[PDB]
Amino acid sequence: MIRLYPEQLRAQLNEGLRAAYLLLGNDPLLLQESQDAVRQVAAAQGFEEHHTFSIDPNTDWNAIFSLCQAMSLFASRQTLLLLLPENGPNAAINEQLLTLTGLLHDDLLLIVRGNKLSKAQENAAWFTALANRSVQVTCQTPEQAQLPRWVAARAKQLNLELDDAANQVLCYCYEGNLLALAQALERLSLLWPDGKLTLPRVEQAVNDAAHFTPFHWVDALLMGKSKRALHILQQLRLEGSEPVILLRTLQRELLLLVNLKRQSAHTPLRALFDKHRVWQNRRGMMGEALNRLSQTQLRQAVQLLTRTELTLKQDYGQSVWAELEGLSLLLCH
Amino acid sequence: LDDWQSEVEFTLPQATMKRLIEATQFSMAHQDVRYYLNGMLFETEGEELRTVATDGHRLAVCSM
Amino acid sequence: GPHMSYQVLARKWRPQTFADVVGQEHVLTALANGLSLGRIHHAYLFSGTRGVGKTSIARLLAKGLNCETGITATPCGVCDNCREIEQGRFVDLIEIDAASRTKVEDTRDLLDNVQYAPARGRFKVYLIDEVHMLSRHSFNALLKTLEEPPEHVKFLLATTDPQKLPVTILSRCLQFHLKALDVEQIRHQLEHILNEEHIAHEPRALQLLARAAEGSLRDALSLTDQAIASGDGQVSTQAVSAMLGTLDDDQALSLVEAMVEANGERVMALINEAAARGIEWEALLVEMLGLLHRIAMVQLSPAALGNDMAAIELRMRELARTIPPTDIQLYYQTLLIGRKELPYAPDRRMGVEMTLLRALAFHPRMPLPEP
Amino acid sequence: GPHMSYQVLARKWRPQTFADVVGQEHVLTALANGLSLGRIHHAYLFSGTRGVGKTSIARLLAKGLNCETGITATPCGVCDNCREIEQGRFVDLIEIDAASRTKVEDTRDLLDNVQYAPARGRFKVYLIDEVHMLSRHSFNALLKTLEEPPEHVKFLLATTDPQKLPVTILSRCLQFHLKALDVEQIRHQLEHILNEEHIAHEPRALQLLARAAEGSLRDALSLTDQAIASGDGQVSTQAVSAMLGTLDDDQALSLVEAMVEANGERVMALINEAAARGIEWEALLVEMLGLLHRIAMVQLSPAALGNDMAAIELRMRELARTIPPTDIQLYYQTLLIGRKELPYAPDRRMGVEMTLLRALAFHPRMPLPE
Amino acid sequence: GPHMSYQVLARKWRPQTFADVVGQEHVLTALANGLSLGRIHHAYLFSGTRGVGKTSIARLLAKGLNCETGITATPCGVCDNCREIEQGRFVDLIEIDAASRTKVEDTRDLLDNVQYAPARGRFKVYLIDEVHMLSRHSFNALLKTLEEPPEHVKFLLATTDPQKLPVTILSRCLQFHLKALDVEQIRHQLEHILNEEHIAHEPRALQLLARAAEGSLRDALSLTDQAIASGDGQVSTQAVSAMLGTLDDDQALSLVEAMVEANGERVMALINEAAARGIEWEALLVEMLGLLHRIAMVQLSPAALGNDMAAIELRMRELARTIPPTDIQLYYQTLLIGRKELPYAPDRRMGVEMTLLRALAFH
Amino acid sequence: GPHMRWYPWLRPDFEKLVASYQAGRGHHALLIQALPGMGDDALIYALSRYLLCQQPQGHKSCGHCRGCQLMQAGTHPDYYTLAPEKGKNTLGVDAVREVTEKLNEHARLGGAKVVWVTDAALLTDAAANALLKTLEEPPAETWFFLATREPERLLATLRSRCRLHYLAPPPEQYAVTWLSREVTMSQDALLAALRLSAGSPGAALALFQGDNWQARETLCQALAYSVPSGDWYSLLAALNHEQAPARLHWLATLLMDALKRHHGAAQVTNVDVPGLVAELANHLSPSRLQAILGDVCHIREQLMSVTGINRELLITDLLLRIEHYLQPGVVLPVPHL
Ligand SMILES: Nc1ncnc2c1ncn2[C@@H]1O[C@H](COP(=O)(O)OP(=O)(O)O)[C@@H](O)[C@H]1O
Ligand SMILES: Nc1ncnc2c1ncn2[C@@H]1O[C@H](COP(=O)(O)OP(=O)(O)O)[C@@H](O)[C@H]1O
Ligand SMILES: Nc1ncnc2c1ncn2[C@@H]1O[C@H](COP(=O)(O)OP(=O)(O)O)[C@@H](O)[C@H]1O
Ligand code: BEF
Ligand code: BEF
Ligand code: BEF
Ligand SMILES: [Mg+2]
Ligand SMILES: [Mg+2]
Ligand SMILES: [Mg+2]
Ligand SMILES: [Zn+2]
Ligand SMILES: [Zn+2]
Ligand SMILES: [Zn+2]
Ligand SMILES: [Zn+2]
Repeated sequence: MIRLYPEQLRAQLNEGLRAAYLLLGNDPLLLQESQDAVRQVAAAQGFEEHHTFSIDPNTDWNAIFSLCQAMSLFASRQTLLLLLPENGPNAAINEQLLTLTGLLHDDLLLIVRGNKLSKAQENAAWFTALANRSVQVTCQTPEQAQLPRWVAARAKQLNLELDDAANQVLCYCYEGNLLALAQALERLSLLWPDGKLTLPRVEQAVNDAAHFTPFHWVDALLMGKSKRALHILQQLRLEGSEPVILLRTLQRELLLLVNLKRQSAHTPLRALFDKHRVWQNRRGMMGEALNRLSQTQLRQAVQLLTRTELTLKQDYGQSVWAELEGLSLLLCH
Repeated sequence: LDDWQSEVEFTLPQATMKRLIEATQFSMAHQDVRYYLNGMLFETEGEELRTVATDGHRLAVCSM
Repeated sequence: GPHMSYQVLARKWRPQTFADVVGQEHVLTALANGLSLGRIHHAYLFSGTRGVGKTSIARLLAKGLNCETGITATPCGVCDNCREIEQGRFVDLIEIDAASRTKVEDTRDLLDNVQYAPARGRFKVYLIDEVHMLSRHSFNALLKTLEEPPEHVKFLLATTDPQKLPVTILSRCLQFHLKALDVEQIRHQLEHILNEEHIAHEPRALQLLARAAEGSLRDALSLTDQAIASGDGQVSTQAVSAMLGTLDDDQALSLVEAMVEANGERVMALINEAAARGIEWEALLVEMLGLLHRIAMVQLSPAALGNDMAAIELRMRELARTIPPTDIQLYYQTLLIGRKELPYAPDRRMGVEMTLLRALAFHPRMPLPEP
Repeated sequence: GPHMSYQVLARKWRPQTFADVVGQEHVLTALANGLSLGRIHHAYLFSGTRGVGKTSIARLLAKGLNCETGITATPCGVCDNCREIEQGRFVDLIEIDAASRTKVEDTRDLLDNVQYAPARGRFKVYLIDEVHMLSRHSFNALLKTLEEPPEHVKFLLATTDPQKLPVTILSRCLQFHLKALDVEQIRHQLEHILNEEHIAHEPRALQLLARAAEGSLRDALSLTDQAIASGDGQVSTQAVSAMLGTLDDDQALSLVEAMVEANGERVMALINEAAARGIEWEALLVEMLGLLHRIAMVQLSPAALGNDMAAIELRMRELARTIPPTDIQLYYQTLLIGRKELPYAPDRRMGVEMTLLRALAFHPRMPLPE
Repeated sequence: GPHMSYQVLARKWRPQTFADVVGQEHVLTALANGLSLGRIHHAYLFSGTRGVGKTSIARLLAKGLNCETGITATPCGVCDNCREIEQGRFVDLIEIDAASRTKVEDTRDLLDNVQYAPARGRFKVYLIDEVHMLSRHSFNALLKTLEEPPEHVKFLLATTDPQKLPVTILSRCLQFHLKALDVEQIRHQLEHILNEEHIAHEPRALQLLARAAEGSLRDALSLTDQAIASGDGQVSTQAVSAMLGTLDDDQALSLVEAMVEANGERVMALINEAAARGIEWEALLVEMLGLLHRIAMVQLSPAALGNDMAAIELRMRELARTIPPTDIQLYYQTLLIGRKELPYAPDRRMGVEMTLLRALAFH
Repeated sequence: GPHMRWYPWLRPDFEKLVASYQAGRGHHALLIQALPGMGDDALIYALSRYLLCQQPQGHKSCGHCRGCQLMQAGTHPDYYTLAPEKGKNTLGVDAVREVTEKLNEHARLGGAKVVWVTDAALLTDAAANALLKTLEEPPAETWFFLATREPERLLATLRSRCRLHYLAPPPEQYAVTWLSREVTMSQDALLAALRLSAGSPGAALALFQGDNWQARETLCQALAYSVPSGDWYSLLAALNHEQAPARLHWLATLLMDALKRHHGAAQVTNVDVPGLVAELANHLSPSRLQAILGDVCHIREQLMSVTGINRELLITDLLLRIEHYLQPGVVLPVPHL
């Protein structure tokens, strides 16, 4: 079975088509781009009828025999699309897919979208019978190491001349989804049709991407800027950001910070920096985060964090924003 | 499983049973709080079969 | 006097021009250059907070996309194409409120419409507002009409709750997020509206209305309309107070002030007034401790106050200035102990009263008299 | 035994003439002024604590609007529509349980039936009681009619907590608030009502019930009918007290005076004679706590004692002069804790006795010698 | 035949007339006088702890209210309506368990029901029990029918705790606080029952059973059934003592005298022995609390000795003499808080060990 | 597992608890109180088999009949079980509602109408109050059963209808002998298992056959480095296995044994780690030790009670607080209120 990457699919589509297509991944930008690229390829090859189905646990046999009846002989050529459940194929569809694999014709072009599946799901017989006939596309979101390179290439296909500072800020503001990178790139291109992405131009927008959760709220505390993170929290409460998510971010990050604080007395800093495999761009702030905030500060911060999470959990919610900004104002000392 | 012996045995014309049920069926409770209402009472005495249905606002009695 | 009774400010002041839209310039410039250049997408979605502009920007986009002058970023607003929308009746524009339309039958009825050519305009516009109430099957139908849009088919979508939508619908459509209107933006737009209507007004009244509306400009206009009707066409901060401050909670500032200042008679009058309104005592103690914590923690950094305390800064700063942290810690200990002791007191009123008395007796500056 | 009597004083003595609404002078003044001057808003929101008259005032105004013609300030004689209003025969008077119409579809159904004005009357009035439990979408649905309704339809919304419901609805037309009735007004109303029914009443019982009623005539009337049931058509002090269960506040006063005076034997005497009186120990502790809060109260102002406390005001003054505030707070803390752990004591009497004995042992001046 | 003619005492000895109710004269008198004089209220709210009689008083009130022989404070008990209401098969007394019927569908059903005529009795009465857990929507829909019902509608509310009622719901109904039954009342009712059912007993076990059940007659009868299930169908002091696992004053005083002198090793050995015999730890703590209370009484006034048993009162007198009141107060407070935290302790034995070892803190 | 497992020391109790039903005087309800894995489940199962069996043999169930043949197939139409679904943890009002609405109908096979609640503490209080009527006054030939680790946490009303039968854990020597016959290792481990589990032999079996024992060993080793160095933070990895309640319980048991070692007591629970006990006594001050033990128990309670609480944050704060307390000059908390 041909496993491909989203950029390399087009060439394959030009060379020859496959009756069955699979789109596995979490990032939906490349999912939809690959889907409609294949669809326009089929339309360029005379495929007219395009059926899509949303397969859920509610979807069942009586939701699939119409599908089977569809692709026998109606007119010219047609295409089919499916939506898979969040956990991948189940036992209910394990037989439906086996039945669907029994009838493959050039009349119908089969398209399947979804996320990553368990290794026992492709181990099923229908997948093995579909190996030579189908092509799978990898559609996960890779790490941030290749993020600047990929976004620079993308902006080149979007005809945008980014600066190094513009690239840095756009990457740093949107490490969540290629949808965010897109919408930012098209917003910038439409605002400035020229294509030169100067840092003063790209910084304006509305704010640093969105009110986000982590980036500047945590970073200012890492460097100790009370005003910055405090205004960020004010904006977060203005837009009604979920306090539980903020607490989860603090829980996942301050624990790593505490791990970093230990061993610093009897081990050089950089050894601790690379022992945890923490990102170097993050290490550049972890340095002064450890230097400024002492062990007593860490203990007090974790204590108030536990008190806050407690009071929040049993449906009290006693001014969660006040205690969050209290955490911030402790971490700024 | 061993069948249960019957203490009330009889045989009826289909017309009689159909008339009784049509006479009282609309008169019995649905999911009502009083558990003993959601049903039909089949009284028998002498040579007469009587059928009673109620929902607290209605009553159908049919004797044949 | 009877101003706006004919046309509520929200309706009366619906922006017919891009210059009439205060704020959202990040979206306005993008829309203008997209219309002028021609980078028009098959679907546009906007995300905002109630009275943010979503219907306004959608209707303006309808004007600019199907005006008699052509696809123009600066609609005339006087042509037949523009005036049809301005009155509200445009044949090729279909405005739908999804709150009352969650069924699949009506969605399929519009699905059939997506195919025919526009009767009068260049393109058919299907504006669906507050789309988050659409059913799952209605969402699937919308996706099916998103994937294969005819040339004359443009979709404008808007909803106050954009994350309720499925992933596919968000992925298919280009999203613009309207920033919640700042208090200054609302105040400036309101001042311009009132000045253009030739009516007397007061500045602090506009500021209070903007603070009360909480970012929604349509709600702000409706609230100011209520003020105009109640004030008989006059905007007075007195009437503004009488309408919003009465429903708003204005307490524990006087309580904390008097308790720190050791005014027993004033705090007794304050507790009597609190009991008169029938308010909750545990919530009162929560408010007291919250204000006390804020006052204490402002001493850590002067920037600790956000715009949430717009009516408190004038008192908050002065109170936090003349106070020692040790006294605040003692007061907080007392109030926490009192809140713990509240449920077992004879009455929650009596309990909070006794806690206030315990605070007053242990007042460092003014200890309670003893015979 | 059998009978056809009773009317439930709550179900009998509701105002229907604007002269029986006791207290709430503000709202009655506003309503009279508006009706006489012909200025009527499109939405009325009566708020306030429970048992005060908001529903009764709503009925009052509704029947004052539609009563054989005539824009009166409520007085309306030989008014048919009024008499069906007070008889439960709905005449353009639509009471709605908002909890049965929380969903936005139900309130949309409420909206679309707004045009049916001419039904043996001029105005059709809507009483969406407990309005604070509507859904947000339902609030928005009714808001459109709220801002500009038909002339003939008047909204009257009743709620307990105005904080809950959205601000926009709060601000729409009006928001009247009914304060809790004072025990003095409750005394007047109970005395008047029991006078109307040729039933004798001891003023001590009236004061007991008035204070036992949390400023709400419906609580006061329920308790008063309970008192009438407990006796035989007569309310008496001892019957009322045995009904409430509250002991002699003088028994508790002697107990706390003994606790101050550090005579454990007298404390034991009082506690055992109170046990023989069959009183609840929790009640004894809470009454002593009330007395302790009162003796702390007199430390700040002499007016702490209510009118009834004129019986024991002198002893209050003496204890306040004698005992410094720190000792009052020590006793209050000791007894408040003791009440907190009373449920876990081996016996309620055992726990109360131990708490008193502890307040004696930790006596600030003269503790129990070792 | 095999249909279990036997019924549990907790239900067989349910009150059947206003003269069969143990205690609560403060509410029986009011109810009977209201029945007789002609003042009957359309909503009665009986509230009290478990096993004190809210349901029974309400059912007797229903029996009286719709008896065909007028409306009397004394139901005849031989008529039809009395018999069905006693059996619970009467159409016009409808039992609604508010835990189930809290959705708006069921409340709407009830409000639909109240608009019609009765079927057999004068009054159609809804016995709603555990009302304090109707969803807020249910209560707000129920306000109208609880305030001004038709002529033949009366409501009887039974609640385990009034606190959870919306206070407005409290205000429209007639509150009856059923007092917890005193130990003397419980022991006398138990004596009368057991003599009636020809069951051998002795007063001591009755006092133990009354003490164990904190003022709940149904609890007293439950413990009676437990005490007759074990011990050849009879009530005896040894049987109830084993059933409760209670301990004599000697062992608890050994614990308190070892702990007051900081004899930690002795205290832990005593706890080990008590665990070996397998006592109930809450019983140990209540016995320690009782002994400390008696010591405090002796300290206050020498008249109130330990004379209920007066077996080892020498030790109590000596301990009172040799310990300041403050130390006894601290010991009582520590043991009491520990008692409060038995359920939260990972184990009962270890919770008592925590409490005792913490009492060992003073020198 | 399959029909669970009978336990040898349970035979007396059942006999007594069947006599009350042989005479016909059996209280319909029954609230069996027994420790987790104690064996109350087998008792309830055997009782129900005797009750719904059409021909009840003397102290046995049937020997041969369809009435309990449908019981063995687990498909009897009267026998109802109330357990939360495998994917959930709270027993909803809906299941008890269905069972109680289907109780009002007659007995299908002409016998009894037996119900069973698998675990009563899991009953939501709304479900308890929906089941209150059914327990207080059931129809004829209707019986009930319930299982609780402790009765005091149950609703004040539900236990008041029921008889609070108790399952005494077997004598210490007998339990040790049974566990030795089942599992083979040193008696110190067995005594630790029994005393830790409050005497539940089934819980000792679960500790051994479960991985936790080795993890328990891990904790010991970790403490063997922590207490001599005042470095407790490194315990985090040991105390986070979704078993924070159980592991915190083991830690509190160790601290209990140390405080016992101060006021030298003949018997302590942890007998497999006497050196650890001695070290814990040596390094830690008694007031600090009691404050730390109180914090450990408090955190275990906070984790056990509130689901959805973050285990990592709680345990991290606990370890930081302990490290703070080991510093001289700190003020320790005391239980109150
Ligand atoms: N950005 C804005 N500029 C000018 N007026 C606005 C703006 N946002 C809201 N409004 C005012 O509110 C009224 C209704 O606006 P609308 O755009 O319909 O809000 P929505 O996002 O909730 O559909 C408009 O008539 C206009 O007066
Ligand atoms: N202001 C008042 N004047 C006269 N009677 C009152 C007043 N307030 C309450 N009541 C008595 O209480 C009964 C019920 O009052 P209601 O208005 O329902 O109080 P609520 O505000 O709690 O609904 C009335 O029938 C009346 O007897
Ligand atoms: N006042 C009482 N007099 C006599 N028996 C009582 C009394 N209270 C409770 N009981 C006993 O308790 C059993 C249950 O009483 P019940 O009235 O159901 O209490 P509840 O108020 O909790 O529903 C009765 O069957 C009766 O044996
Ligand atoms: F029109 Be908006 F969404 F309030
Ligand atoms: F409406 Be009230 F609270 F009785
Ligand atoms: F057991 Be009772 F109904 F409180
Ligand atoms: Mg809109
Ligand atoms: Mg009312
Ligand atoms: Mg009951
Ligand atoms: Zn135009
Ligand atoms: Zn009139
Ligand atoms: Zn009778
Ligand atoms: Zn069998």
